[PDB]
Amino acid sequence: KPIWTRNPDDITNEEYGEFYKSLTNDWEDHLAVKHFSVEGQLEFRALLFVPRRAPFNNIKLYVRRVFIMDNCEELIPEYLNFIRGVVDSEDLPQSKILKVIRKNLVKKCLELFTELAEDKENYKKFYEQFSKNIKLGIHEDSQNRKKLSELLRYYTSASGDEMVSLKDYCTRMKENQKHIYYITGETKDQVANSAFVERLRKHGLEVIYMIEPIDEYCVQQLKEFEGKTLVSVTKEGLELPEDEEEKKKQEEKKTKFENLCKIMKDILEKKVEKVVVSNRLVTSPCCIVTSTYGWTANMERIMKAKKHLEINPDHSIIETLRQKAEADKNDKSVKDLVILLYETALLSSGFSLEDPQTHANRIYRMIKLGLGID
Amino acid sequence: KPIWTRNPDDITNEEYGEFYKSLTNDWEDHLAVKHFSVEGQLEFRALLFVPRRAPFNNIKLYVRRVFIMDNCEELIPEYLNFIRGVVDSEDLPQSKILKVIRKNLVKKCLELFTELAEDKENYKKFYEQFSKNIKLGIHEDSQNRKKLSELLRYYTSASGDEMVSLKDYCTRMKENQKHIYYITGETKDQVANSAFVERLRKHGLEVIYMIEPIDEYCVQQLKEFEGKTLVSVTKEGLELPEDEEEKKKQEEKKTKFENLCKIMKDILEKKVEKVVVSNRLVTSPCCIVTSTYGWTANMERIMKAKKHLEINPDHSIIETLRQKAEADKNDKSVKDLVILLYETALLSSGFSLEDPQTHANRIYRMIKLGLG
Amino acid sequence: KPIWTRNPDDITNEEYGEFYKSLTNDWEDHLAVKHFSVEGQLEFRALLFVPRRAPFNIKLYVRRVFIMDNCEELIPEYLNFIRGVVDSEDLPSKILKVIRKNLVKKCLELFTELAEDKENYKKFYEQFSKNIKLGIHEDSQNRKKLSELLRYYTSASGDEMVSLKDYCTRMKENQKHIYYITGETKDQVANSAFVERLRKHGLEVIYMIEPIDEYCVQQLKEFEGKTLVSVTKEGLELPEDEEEKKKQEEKKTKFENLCKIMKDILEKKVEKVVVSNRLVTSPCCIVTSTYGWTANMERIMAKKHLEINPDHSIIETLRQKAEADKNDKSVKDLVILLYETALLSSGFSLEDPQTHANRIYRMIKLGLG
Amino acid sequence: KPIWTRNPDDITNEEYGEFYKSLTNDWEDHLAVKHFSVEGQLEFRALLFVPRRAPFNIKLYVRRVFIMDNCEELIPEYLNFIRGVVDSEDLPSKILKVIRKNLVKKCLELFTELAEDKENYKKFYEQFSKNIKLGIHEDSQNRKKLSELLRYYTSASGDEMVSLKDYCTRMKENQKHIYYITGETKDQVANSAFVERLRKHGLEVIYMIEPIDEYCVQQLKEFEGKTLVSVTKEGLELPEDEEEKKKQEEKKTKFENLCKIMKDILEKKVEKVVVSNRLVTSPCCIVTSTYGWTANMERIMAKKHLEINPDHSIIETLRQKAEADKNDKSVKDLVILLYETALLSSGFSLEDPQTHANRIYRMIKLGLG
Amino acid sequence: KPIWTRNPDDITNEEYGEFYKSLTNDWEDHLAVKHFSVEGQLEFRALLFVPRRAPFNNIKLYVRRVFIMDNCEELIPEYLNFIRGVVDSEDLPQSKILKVIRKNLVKKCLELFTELAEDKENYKKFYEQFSKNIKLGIHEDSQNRKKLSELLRYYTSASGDEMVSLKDYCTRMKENQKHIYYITGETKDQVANSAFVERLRKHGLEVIYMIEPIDEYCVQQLKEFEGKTLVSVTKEGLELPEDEEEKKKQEEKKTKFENLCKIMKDILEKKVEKVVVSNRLVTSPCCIVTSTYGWTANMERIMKAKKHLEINPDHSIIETLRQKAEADKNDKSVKDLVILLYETALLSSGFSLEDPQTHANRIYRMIKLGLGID
Repeated sequence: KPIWTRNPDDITNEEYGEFYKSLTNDWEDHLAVKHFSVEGQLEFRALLFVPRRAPFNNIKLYVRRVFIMDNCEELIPEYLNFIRGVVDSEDLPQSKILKVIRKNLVKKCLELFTELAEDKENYKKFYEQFSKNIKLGIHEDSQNRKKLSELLRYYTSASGDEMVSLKDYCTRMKENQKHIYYITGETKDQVANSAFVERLRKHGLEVIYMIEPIDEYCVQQLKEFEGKTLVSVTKEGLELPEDEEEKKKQEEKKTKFENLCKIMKDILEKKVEKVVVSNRLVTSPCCIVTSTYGWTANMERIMKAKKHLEINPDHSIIETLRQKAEADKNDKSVKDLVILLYETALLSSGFSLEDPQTHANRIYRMIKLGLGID
Repeated sequence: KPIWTRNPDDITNEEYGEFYKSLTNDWEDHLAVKHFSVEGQLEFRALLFVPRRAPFNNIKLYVRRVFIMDNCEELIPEYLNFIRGVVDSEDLPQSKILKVIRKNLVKKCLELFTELAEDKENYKKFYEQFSKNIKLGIHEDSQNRKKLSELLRYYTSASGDEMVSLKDYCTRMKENQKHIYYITGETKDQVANSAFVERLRKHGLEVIYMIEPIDEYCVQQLKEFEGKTLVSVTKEGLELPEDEEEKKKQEEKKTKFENLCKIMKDILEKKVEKVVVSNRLVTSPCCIVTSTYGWTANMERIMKAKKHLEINPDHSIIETLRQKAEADKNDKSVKDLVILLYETALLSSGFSLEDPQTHANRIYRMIKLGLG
Repeated sequence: KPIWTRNPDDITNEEYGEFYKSLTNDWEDHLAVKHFSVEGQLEFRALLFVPRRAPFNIKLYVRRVFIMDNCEELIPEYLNFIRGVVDSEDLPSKILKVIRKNLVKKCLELFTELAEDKENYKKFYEQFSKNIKLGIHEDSQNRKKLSELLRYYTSASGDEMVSLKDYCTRMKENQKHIYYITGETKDQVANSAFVERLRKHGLEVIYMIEPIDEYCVQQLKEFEGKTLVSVTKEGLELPEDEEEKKKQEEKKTKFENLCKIMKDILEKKVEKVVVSNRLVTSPCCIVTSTYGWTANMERIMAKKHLEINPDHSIIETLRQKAEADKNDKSVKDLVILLYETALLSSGFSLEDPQTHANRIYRMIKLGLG
Repeated sequence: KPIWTRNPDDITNEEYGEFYKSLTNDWEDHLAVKHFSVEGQLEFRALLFVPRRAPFNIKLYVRRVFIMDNCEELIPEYLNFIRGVVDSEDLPSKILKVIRKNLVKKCLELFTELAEDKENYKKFYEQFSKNIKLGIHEDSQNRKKLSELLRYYTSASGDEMVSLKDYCTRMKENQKHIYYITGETKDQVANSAFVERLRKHGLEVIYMIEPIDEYCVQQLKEFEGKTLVSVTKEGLELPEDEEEKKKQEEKKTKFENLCKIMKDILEKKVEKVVVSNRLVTSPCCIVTSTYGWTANMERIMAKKHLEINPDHSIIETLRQKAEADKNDKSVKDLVILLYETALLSSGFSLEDPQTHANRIYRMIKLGLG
Repeated sequence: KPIWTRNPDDITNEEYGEFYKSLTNDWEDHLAVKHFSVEGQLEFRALLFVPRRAPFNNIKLYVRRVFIMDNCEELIPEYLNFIRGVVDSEDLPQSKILKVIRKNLVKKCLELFTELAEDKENYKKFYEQFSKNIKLGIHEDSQNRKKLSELLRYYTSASGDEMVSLKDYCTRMKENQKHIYYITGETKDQVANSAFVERLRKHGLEVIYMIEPIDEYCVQQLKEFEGKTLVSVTKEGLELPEDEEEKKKQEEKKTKFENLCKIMKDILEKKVEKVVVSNRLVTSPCCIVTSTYGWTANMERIMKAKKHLEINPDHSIIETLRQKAEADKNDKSVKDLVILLYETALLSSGFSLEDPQTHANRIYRMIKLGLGID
């Protein structure tokens, strides 16, 4: 009799929808249904629904077609709490059999979501509602992390205005390419045009643009996809596919600017840990990166710390400032220029001036020069 | 028999303290105590305590020595909800009886606070903990707003590392000074060294440093004190005491840069409503102020805006800029300059930029100029 | 797609009702519906229903997503019979009050349209007048709009209940005050001694005969200028001639001797006695000060003034009969008899109803031997 | 080591109190303490305290481990002023009742010892008599032990309140019933018409002058055999001579004519009138049936019988004065006057207190002209 | 000022005890105190107490010496909920920093418990109150399972009436001994005298006697100690240190009784999965064991299934019944004897007869023979 005891092949979409509206006092029908039964260990039937709109535990529990409760937070994990429906156990009596029901429900929900994905138009419709939940699942459900990660969709430097899957990112990977590059910030345009992605983008190396704050917490646990390790492009020591000749070309620029690097680190005092030669810049003269362990600019923005300033070996500014500096180490104008570079990189790398008026003053002095005063 | 029924001369702080710790399960004793009896139309008895530490309403109510309840909506308003103690009514056979109690408690609490504000040592302990509540009450409680305002203490451009009262501010007001000037920002240093206070500081017109967030909510309601209106130093049209001579000197500068203001506004088009000759700057070449009607940069940052660019007529950058722009109002370089100045002033005024990359690129183009 | 976001002029009463019943689990449909929207400030839509029967809340939506029902501060407590939904566009403490003020605005709007159609205002008012009155008591900003919904029986009005607007159309040129009385029965108050001279003068009196009425008029102080006055309390202003103003003077001194001598021999029982201008056929009545509790106030659980009738035979006799030779158990027997009888007639309880009953037994014992 | 497992004879009142105060957050110590143990069936210990002031529960331990305080069924609701601890040895629905019955046994034991010491029973009884009475009402198994704790004012007892045991020592040989009255004041009930003949006969009457009393006596039906009877209700048994039994017959027929003719002209107001054996000096009173609500029952919010006094002058006159020629506005005026006066004297309210007050105004108007 | 902010070296035991009684309205003082502070990541001080008696979350939370709450079930795991005390954070503002506080509290509680253990008289006093909690911890706190397992104490066939640690069990292990043997049942005597332990005990191989029901749930997750894997002696395929000669002696008894094993399995029909030759019996003629995965006799007793009947190669009864049976396979008296053996093993191995009267009848027939009737 009750709808969850009928054979799925029999029940129609109108029928389900009606049951759903009736179960949830929702004004519209479900977005997706998953309706199944498990055998042997425990016997149970389940009818699960995905709402059209994300809510701002509530599976109804039955035994032998008799209502028990629905406070049962043990049936599904926090992150799938948007799921709604009934579980009809063919008899439960410790109390942990509930774990076995939970695992099945997650199995099937993940199965449902995969199927939604294979419908490539209108996975949009689920994903724009529930990707926060996916991502939250990746953080805290280590057992299903891999499956959950196949459901993610992102903007990438290759994707234009489409969100693409990690699987697709992988099939486009280059040859010596060993790593999945990502960036986290507030906007697609803000990251696309960032100093950190200039060189990857010039060489056709694809960057995932993670542009929602949950992403910060998500990448914390998403270490890898298809055995390729995910690397942040705003952290120290960006590693990128090396040629037998670039690795030599690098160490050659490294010891070239080793000197200027040492004088720069000297005056920048305790504002920066290291001053290294960059491997991620083309047009931008320098940038600020943060240590492998630590807080990013995006994270300090959410907080409402170990910096490295990377210089660009091939930028005229840096290049000439290597002349000036090795000519006169303690020179008062190199000093204020070094800070001004630093201060500029700070801003354009997502950070926030310790004192913005001293920075203002620094600009003022410079433009006073510009206009030919002093 | 119970302590609150005893006569306040016969009770010692050691005894009051012991009661308080019993009452509230604290590990330390109270900071202050008010034990009073209202006699007359409705007689009742109250023993009130201020804690030494602000907690993360909570008054026990008794009728004729018999406990009734403690979760009592509107025995005191929310802003005084830190007070703890008991009220023992001598007669009771939701109502309007509670209004009488509520007014009495609120009088005596404000009484206690004024008293505490002698003994300067101890007011520091109280205010350090409960400044927020005093302010929260100025916003909500109009019947008491003036008493609440005399309890306020602030860091000012005159005061050093001590915080002073509004009364004291007033004792130092100049001649022809009609306004109390305040700035609101994140830190004392930030505000004390903001472009907005340069000239007030030079003339020795005191400025109040408002550096807590509640202050933004608070001055929304503290309109004036002791007949003198409070004015923000970051909003348009800063009025100053100005001698007959100086006014004539300010008017010359207005028309001398009447032209530069015009061309600057044209270039800055959509980003600025008005550019004006400043009266508030000395060392800085310009700053950004917000329309009187609109809302600030301190406020924009607390969410977790009509602008004026004021320009310093006595500044080398500005006096040089006049010359260059009047020589060619279309010089792409004058333009690049103006936008630089605008961006830098925007940063200096607590605003965040539209696109910190383009601003950075500007800087770079420049620092590549003065180098080859 | 949901009903509250559909255009109100498309939606029919069977649909509203289907929705109402479905929202509330009522078996009968709603009694009134108000479906409006708001713009500018804060855009939102509301669908509010008035149930047919008094009880003893509101579903809040943001962008068509359910948030909560409980929401303690959406309508004020006196309008909590109202069921419905509010759907907000832009809502991400201080702004709920913006919603609360609009919802109340449109409820009162609804109630005013409801009042226009008499052949059915009855159905509303019988059920929720208590709420209106509780409204006047607790809500100051709308006290005025709320009192125009009040309906009362009056001296002028027989079996119907009329409005204060209505009362006012019937006021007389000189009349500055709206006169009311509080009691337990329509009959009881209409035949009371207080109304007599007012009625004789053609000045309408409102019969307030719910207990709630006693609590409501604490705060309802005026209407269209005019101030309200109980007829059971000391000091009653009454439009007076230059002629009658001269004549009310006569009595307050002719009977002043009696007024000094009557309270003299009634102390502990009643405190001060004056000439009464509210009396025609009755010889005395107790009025109840201004601070002091009234006979109907005290009932739902002190300060009595005896007012005697100048032009009454009983009073005129008992004047000169007392004035010369101020004693004998008989002059005392009647003065006590006037107090007690006046005290029951004004709706009070004698401490001992034997001291009164035995007195009737003395009066009846020598009515025949 | 904890106090409730220590031997009661070691532990001092300062310790009990220190414990009590610490248990309850009272500022003053306990008023009574009962510390007992139980064996056999189910071993357990209890420490129970009686607070000095009435409120407006019990910590349960098993093997010295805390379980819960709330425990809804440890003492019955009427004994919920009692604070304390119960510590059980063997407790691993049906057995809590075994504890509940023992705790009540020892509470009543405590209250009985409390009553032995008069120079302090006052302190208990003033505070918790309401609870005792609520006990009689709800707890049948202990109704008897509970009524021996009841203390009342009586006709016989002046300014003191006595027990029913005490009442019984003063009963007369022939007396089968315990007579009580319910009213609002001691004075009010002692001077009431109902008590007159009982008092004259030397039969003690209990003055029950709390409202709660009205509710309590619903279920308190007897004591030491003797049954209780209200003096404000129809049919009052009274020890009678062979002589007086013959004489009460005279009146019930002499006045039967009047009894037929009096109810004839009082219908809607009162239903049936008989000769009264509760009256001496008063001429009439209303009694209130057996089903029907009484004047004091109706007060905390119908079926009245007029009982007239045979040996009264007013009644004897009004007999033959009516019998021959049964009319004139005067015979009616007095019969109505007897009803109303009898109705206020019995503690009722007239529908309109003007119909009565005007009648006094007719009687007084020709008491002098 | 407050006791948890004072230096432990300063506060006395009387002082702590008093604070404790006052914090818990407990009539007696604490059994143990642990009082510490953590630095850097978050700063906080904590004062934790162990009660004398097991209760039938309640750490009080403070920030900058200001009370916050105590419902905070995130501060310690279910199984340590008997712990009572205060946590004073030097400022907490997501909300998951709580995890970092939790880990510290568990670290320290486990540290406390270890110290209690090193006091070898009067660890009794903690352990008899809280071993259920230890064991519950082993089930569900996989990260600390190893440390938690060092706290366990058991009766063993070697220990007499002392409870001993797994570490001690290990230092007594034999030479080819690779495994920690245990048995679960209701009583020390019931397990000591069980058929399953006869041979281990004859050879000096030590058996842990697990005699509380939580043990059943505990061994479910306690796979190993010091790299030695725990094996149940009531399960199929007891493996025991093999000599170059016993392994041969076994396979020799195996094929000897291979025949009788097949006829026995034949009549015992679907009551038993296998009938094998035993390797755990000396005096007892046979016994019932249950499959590696499955339910034990003890577990079916808690439920208010795959059996193997092992025969004893050296028991006269079995030995002669191998003669009788290979002489007459389908003989009616061998049949009823085979069941009677089975039925007896069922009872003495913790199980419960499907039909006890048919068993009774079986005995009756036998004793009717005994008395010489039939």
